[PDB]
Amino acid sequence: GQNMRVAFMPWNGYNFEDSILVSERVVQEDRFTTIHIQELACVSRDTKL
Amino acid sequence: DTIYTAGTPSGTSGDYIDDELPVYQGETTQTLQDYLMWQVELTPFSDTDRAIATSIVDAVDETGYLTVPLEDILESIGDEEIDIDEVEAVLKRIQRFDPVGVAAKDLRDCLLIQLSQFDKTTPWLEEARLIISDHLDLLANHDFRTLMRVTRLKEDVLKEAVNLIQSLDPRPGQSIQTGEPEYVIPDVLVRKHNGHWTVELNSDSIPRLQINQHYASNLQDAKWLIKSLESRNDTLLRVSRCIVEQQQAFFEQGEEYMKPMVLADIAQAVEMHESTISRVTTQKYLHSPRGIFELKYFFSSHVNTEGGGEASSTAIRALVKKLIAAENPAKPLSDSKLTSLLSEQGIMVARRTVAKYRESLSIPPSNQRKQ
Amino acid sequence: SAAVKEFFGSSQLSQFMDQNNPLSEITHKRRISALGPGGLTRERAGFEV
Amino acid sequence: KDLLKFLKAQTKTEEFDAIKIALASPDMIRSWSFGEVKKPETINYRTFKPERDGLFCARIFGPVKDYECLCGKYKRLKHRGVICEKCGVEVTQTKVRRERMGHIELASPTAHIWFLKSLPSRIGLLLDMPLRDIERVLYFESYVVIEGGMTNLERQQILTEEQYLDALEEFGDEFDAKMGAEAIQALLKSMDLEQECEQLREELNETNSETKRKKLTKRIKLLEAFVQSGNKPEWMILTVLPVLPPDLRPLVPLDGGRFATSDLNDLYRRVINRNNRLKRLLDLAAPDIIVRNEKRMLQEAVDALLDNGRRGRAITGSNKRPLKSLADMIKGKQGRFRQNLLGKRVDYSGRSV
Amino acid sequence: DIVLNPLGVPSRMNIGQILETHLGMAAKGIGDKINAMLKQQQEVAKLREFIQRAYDLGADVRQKVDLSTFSDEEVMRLAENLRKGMPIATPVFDGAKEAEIKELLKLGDLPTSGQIRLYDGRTGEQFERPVTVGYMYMLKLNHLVDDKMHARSTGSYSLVTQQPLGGKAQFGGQRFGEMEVWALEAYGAAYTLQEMLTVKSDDVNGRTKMYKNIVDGNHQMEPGMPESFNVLLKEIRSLGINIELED
Amino acid sequence: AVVWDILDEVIREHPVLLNRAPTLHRLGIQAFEPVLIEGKAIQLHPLVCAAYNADFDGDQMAVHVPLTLEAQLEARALMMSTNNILSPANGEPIIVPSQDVVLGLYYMTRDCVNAKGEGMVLTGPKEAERLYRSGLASLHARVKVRITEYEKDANGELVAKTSLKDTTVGRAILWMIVPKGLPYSIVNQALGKKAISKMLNTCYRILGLKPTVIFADQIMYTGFAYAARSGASVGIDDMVIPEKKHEIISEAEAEVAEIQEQFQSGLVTAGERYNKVIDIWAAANDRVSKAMMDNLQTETVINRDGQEEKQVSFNSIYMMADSGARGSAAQIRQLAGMRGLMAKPDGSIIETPITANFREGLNVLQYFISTHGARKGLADTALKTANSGYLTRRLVDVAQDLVVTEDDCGTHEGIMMTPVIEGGDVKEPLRDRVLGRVTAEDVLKPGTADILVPRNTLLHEQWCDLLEENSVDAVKVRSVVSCDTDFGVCAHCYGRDLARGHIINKGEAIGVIAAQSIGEPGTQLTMRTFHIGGAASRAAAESSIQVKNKGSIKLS
Amino acid sequence: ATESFISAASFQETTRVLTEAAVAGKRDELRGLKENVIVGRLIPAGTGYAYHQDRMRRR
Amino acid sequence: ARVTVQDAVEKIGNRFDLVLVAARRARQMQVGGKDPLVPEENDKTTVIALREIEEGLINNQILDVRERQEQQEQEAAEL
DNA sequence: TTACCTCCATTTTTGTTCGTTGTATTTATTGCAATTTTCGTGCCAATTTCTG
DNA sequence: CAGAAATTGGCACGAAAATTGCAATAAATACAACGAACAAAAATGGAGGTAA
Ligand SMILES: Nc1ncnc2c1ncn2[C@@H]1O[C@H](COP(=O)(O)OP(=O)(O)OP(=O)(O)O)[C@@H](O)[C@H]1O
Ligand SMILES: Nc1ncnc2c1ncn2[C@@H]1O[C@H](COP(=O)(O)OP(=O)(O)O)[C@@H](O)[C@H]1O
Ligand SMILES: [Mg+2]
Ligand SMILES: [Zn+2]
Ligand SMILES: [Zn+2]
Repeated sequence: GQNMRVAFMPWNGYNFEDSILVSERVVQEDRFTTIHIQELACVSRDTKL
Repeated sequence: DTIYTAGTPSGTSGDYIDDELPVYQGETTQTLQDYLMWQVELTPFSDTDRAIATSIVDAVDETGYLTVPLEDILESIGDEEIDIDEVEAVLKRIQRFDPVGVAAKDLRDCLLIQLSQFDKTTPWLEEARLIISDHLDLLANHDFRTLMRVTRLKEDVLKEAVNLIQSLDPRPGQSIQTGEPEYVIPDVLVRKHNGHWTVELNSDSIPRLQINQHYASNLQDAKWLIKSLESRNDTLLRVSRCIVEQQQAFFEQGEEYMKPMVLADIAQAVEMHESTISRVTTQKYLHSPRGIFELKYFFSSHVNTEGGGEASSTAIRALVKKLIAAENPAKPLSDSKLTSLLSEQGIMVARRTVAKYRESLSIPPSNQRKQ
Repeated sequence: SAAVKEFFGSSQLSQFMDQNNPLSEITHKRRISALGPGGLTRERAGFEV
Repeated sequence: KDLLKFLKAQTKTEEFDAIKIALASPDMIRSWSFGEVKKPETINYRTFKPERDGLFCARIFGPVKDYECLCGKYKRLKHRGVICEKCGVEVTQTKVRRERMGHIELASPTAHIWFLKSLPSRIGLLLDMPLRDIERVLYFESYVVIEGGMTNLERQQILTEEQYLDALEEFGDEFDAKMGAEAIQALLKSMDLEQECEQLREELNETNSETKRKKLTKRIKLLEAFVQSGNKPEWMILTVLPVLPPDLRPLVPLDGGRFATSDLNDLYRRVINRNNRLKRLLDLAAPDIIVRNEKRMLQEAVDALLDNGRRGRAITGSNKRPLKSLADMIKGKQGRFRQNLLGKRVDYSGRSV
Repeated sequence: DIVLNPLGVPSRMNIGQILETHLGMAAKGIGDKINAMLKQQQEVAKLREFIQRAYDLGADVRQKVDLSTFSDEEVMRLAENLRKGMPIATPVFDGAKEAEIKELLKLGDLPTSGQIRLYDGRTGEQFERPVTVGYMYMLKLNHLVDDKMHARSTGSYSLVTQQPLGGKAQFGGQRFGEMEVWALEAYGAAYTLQEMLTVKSDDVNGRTKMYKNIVDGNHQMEPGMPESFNVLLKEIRSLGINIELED
Repeated sequence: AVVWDILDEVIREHPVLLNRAPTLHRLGIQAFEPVLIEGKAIQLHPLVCAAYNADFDGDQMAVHVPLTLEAQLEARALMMSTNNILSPANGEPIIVPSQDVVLGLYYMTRDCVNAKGEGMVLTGPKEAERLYRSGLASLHARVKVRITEYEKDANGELVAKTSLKDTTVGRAILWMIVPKGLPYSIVNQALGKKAISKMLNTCYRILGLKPTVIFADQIMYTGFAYAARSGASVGIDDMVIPEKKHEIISEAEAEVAEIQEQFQSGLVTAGERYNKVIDIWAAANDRVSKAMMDNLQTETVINRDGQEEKQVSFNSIYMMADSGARGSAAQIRQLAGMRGLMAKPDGSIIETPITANFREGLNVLQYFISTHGARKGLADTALKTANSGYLTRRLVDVAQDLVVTEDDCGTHEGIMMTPVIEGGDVKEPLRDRVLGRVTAEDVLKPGTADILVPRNTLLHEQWCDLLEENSVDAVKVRSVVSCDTDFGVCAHCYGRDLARGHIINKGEAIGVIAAQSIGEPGTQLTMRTFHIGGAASRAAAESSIQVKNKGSIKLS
Repeated sequence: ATESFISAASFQETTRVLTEAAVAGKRDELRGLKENVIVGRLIPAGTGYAYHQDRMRRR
Repeated sequence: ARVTVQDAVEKIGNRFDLVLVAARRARQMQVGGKDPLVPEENDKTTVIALREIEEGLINNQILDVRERQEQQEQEAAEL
């Protein structure tokens, strides 16, 4: 994972009941950006026609 | 006995959770008629209009063309106050559903229906409309000269109009087609080694059932099924091997080298009733490096050979194809000339037989092939 | 060949490897399962085990 | 004969206020069926068409395509309600394959395992016999005397093979002893309801006890329940066997254009094969020692079809997995009641975090 | 960077995270010092002296680090790697005591209590009490909302029971089980239940008529009979038992 | 670009149903009005989560759409979230603030000795807010404020009164939220969770539904804002270990040793020794917990005149425990006291206890011993929830048919309701048992034969107060067990509708409601067993009787 | 042991209930909530109450 | 009525009858083209019916009387 | 010694809700007599083609 | 702008080949597929004990 600067305090109910409030600089630096790769196949075969 | 050196994986987990899978039920699909009826329901018709629409959409084929004439539909309605103009109005309303041009009587109607839904700003619309409306066989027969006379138009406008014509859709109902076509698994394989064609049944299609005999009558009856399957596959293998042996030349040099063999030859070679031979070879295929061929494909008629013997109709068809394939565009070969040309290699087929073979191969006559 | 490939490909104890991160692979390889052929079942296990 | 009414009439709703349940007569089962199933095969593999007299035949259960007969002489809506003379197929909607049942003619009578094995045994309680003796008689283990006549024997007396042979060698043809489901059918048919109820009521009123009191009360209550409704005891032994509509038991389509039979189709094929073999043996007039085991096997096949695994070993098709039967389809957590009627999936719905 | 709820610490009894936070801050502090010694070109002597003083800190640790065996290039590359924070190891049942954490906080010139004074970003006003700030190691689990989100208004239905399929891969609907039926019975909403049972799931003509009426701006249903009930009737009849509706 | 405007137009007033599985009671499906947002996650109001048992750590929800007009009107009139404030199993509110809201309202409504601005006089709540916002006075200063409160008149009208109250700045600021009709005494105290719930209950009983709906949102907003302003954090220095802990532990150890030797002496068998050790350790654990709590709940401060005073502490752990925002005593004791006794999944108790806490840290043996409770609490959720699902299925299937089908059957029969006293303290007074039931006979004066309550009278709060005044100890009421209605029950034999307050209506399926009300707590508490961590629930068996009040002793 | 066989076969022990009811030739009047849920009708409770009353007036 | 329906329930007196009456009036205003009795402000046909019921302009008796009068008018046009 | 009551052994039924999910090998033939279907080619009529 | 000729297709002919019901089929030496069976609770039948 990543090291994050964290503070423990209530903030206007945006961390109510196990929610997490995240800064925008976290998004601006691609700290939690992932890459996902997918495979698709096409098969050409023989037919009676 | 080889291993496939490449392949495609299957998308699934190797192991499933131990609970039994639910019984197979199925899943509905949307064909052309389902879509057309869905659009019919959401359209402001009356009740009689809806009945006529149901009758019309019932009679639409896969390509989207109306297979029955309107008299059949009006008769099928079963009422006497309804005229044919109401049927025409309902048909015109239906023809503008999605895809545009469905339920069209013929190609001209479909093209005109598709053309009527454009904008006037289109560069050459009236020219295309006139060409479709009046002079269609001229465009199909590749005249391009008398069409210029009748249309009173120069080269460029006619060419652009034809470009617009070849931009439409002649089979509007095939956009909503089937999901994925089926495929056939071959029964037997013919490979070549030692200059000989080895014949072997498909291992991936023939498993050996586990013998359930431990609780022991029922054991004897179960073995009866085993013996019956043994005899069945033995008969299939023997018939296929004999057929492959007879048609060795074709497997090597391709077409034009078949032999005119009938069920009598197989029956006498394997010492079996010809009805059994007919039964076993039905709807079964063999895989060769040349393709996949039905086991009944190698049986045909014959023609007399001048020097002696017979010639397979398949060989005659292939020879006719190869003769047509290398003719001069200026003067395409005719049927009589083709017969005269083939009557130098011992081939003796009547003009009628040549015409039948040409029609079977779906090749236009000489006058339509001239450049 | 049939028996060997059946065991290696369609057995109960043969699974796809977890590949989220190295820890998943290491943990999956060092696993002990009481289920499978010759073992217990999720319905006949008991409570002391 | 009017398309407006025809289209309207097929979407009408049926009005009701109650549900009635009872037994089914052979006449009722025949009335339900649109045809007779003879052969076990499901689909012909030379033309990929349902076979004649099979589990999917078009002449019995309906067309495989909308407004088309099987051979193809009549093909459009103008020919609705017209039976093709060649193939015998009706020209109508394909969805009628969901609501047309068939029937199978059993060569020998067969008992309904539900009215024999669900405690208390209805057949046993009606006949006042232990379940063990009924199970002996049904599965070809012992003989039962129907009528004593002038012999020392009495009705509902259990005899073995050697005892039956000795009785024949001693007396002759002055008494009737049988075995199998035919004997039970005859015993049920020959009994009376009102006389038995009156006699049992008098016996209960005369004697004083507790165990016999409860047993007689249960027996007279069962007799009264049978009398009040229109049911008759002999209907508990099946003669004609209904066949579910094909569209509710579809074949499993694999790859390559082929199909695999499901559990219900497997059980239907098994019972059909056993019935055909038993009928052929009956026509041939084979020795009885063989027809006995054949009838026992047919009884087992029917019992496995109706409720698999209730008595004896459960029949499995592959991978040592039991085959689902009609009873398993009805009951359980996965049955109709608790999976498709008391809770169902709906449209216009979504989900997210 | 991230603001968490203090109330979630005592009710879950996972105190360790808090400790991690404190120790994490200490680590970061060390890095800052080293970073300050690199922005201004301090000579290698002071750098290595401070790094050795940081490494020797502890109460009888088992690790002996001697930087006199390091060439200046190795020391400089080590400082370059440590400039973002000195990584710290605490074995599972032989970890770091609170006193060592406090000493490490003192070395980096940070308050020992682990709490600083924060300010509000919107009003610039100081929060009334000291707040705990530190560095914690966060992960991103493989439950992405891109996969969960799903909706359906009309699709394909099962062939036998004529009910919508289930699953996002099948483009299916959400199950309405027995307990939801019990809840709707408890409320007393009979029309909602009736339209859940017939016109959304199984009334083959009801679905079509409902869709047509919705398109026409007329909200009204004409319910019929579910197809699953007819399937049940056929399955019961196949057992040799006569069941039917009447009157 | 126009389909978005169309979509905004077609969902203006069109409720949607939100559902979360498992649906344990009728509050698992609720109807809301949509607000279109950008994203891929549903947003839920914080005040309904307690009804859904929903938290934001991966929970998913399903959404359904009503179609017909009757369905939409049912969603708005029956299933809307503003119609479900009171619980159908208790009559107590379920739309209740928790966690951050409770913590904020508790922090703002407290007092401190010699704060900034203590001893000044204010002309109303507005001057209190103006002083607090400018920094001239603290939220805990003790001031004297002129307050105007409105009391309801006998004919249903408000009469105003103005007076100088001694209060704090925070309570004065909070007073602007309370609607007119309530007394000032409700907010003139530190507000926990019970106080907020009782205040909402009073608001519903006095004013109505709509003022309660507005009041709840105002409370939520104020609590969020001031909890954010507080900056209340948690640190490792907050947990305080009492000095006398190990001493107590030492004593307990000795006792065990003694009885252990007594087991080797032949004067006591194995089971007696087991029970004695368990009871000794339970007593020691209770002593340690009480000592820790006593040490934690007091602070020393400087008075304005220079001498020392002692007040309630401002420790963060103490506030989070005392306010009732989140966390229970059984979870706070293990942080700075001792873990105590664990339990195996079969339910038995382990002899060896743990004498360490989470601030000090366990060792290997203590952790291995404590893993048993983790196994127990984890296996409970996985296995013993079927034992309650089956129970609620059977209850629903047995009680489904029962529906209120009449208005009054006319019976005189009933049952006698008396208080439930077990031990020295009253478990259930008479007021709670008879609240909302219909009397079967005329209730007499306690000392004379004079009618106090006419028969067939619904007992709302006023009648309960009248009964409490004269000290009535038993009242006969009508119950469904004796009802003359055929195929159902009548409205009077059932009594009050617990979720609305007034009498029940005809056509209510009370059987399903009762089955759900009985079934839900079992499943809920079974699934909530791992919070304590697998600790043992045992109270030392008392060996004596100790009276608490003057009076006579009677034996039966 | 309820009067109706639909509301009992839906619950538990389908085989025994169906066999007993079929032998007895029972009849179900569709009176409770579950039987009306099965056939997709208005439950005789709450918003669907009054309608049911009207029905019994026509009978 | 956009938030609660307490006033309409108080006027009608029963919560289950309120839904039926409101649905009847709403279906009158939706598929019958009747004019509302109160000035609507971007409202659906359900909230309009609820707000009409709040004012005391609509209930079972009023709807029945209006239906009977309109049927009498249909008879008058018929004869 | 009579009927009546009671305790031991065998059988049958059941065991939470969503979300995820997941099977395949192909299956009887086999010989006739009659039947129906299809092959090569002739013959004449109705287009296209031809120059004049 | 025309009638005489090439050209192609519909109909027809015997005759040879492909297709269908309809009674009639095995069958031996040999173990070897499993699994290894949960916890409670209620009901019914049988062997044993008892009032008389
Ligand atoms: N087997 C189950 N059957 C039904 N509901 C379950 C089951 N397992 C878990 N749940 C649901 O999951 C909920 C648990 O919620 P969640 O996983 O968010 O954590 P939690 O109990 O709130 O605690 P924390 O978030 O503090 O770790 C239970 O309240 C219950 O509703
Ligand atoms: N078996 C279950 N049935 C219903 N809800 C569940 C179940 N298991 C978990 N949940 C709920 O779903 C949410 C997400 O669960 P999920 O992340 O899949 O479980 P985990 O966190 O154990 O991986 C949890 O907060 C929990 O409350
Ligand atoms: Mg959760
Ligand atoms: Zn036909
Ligand atoms: Zn009553």
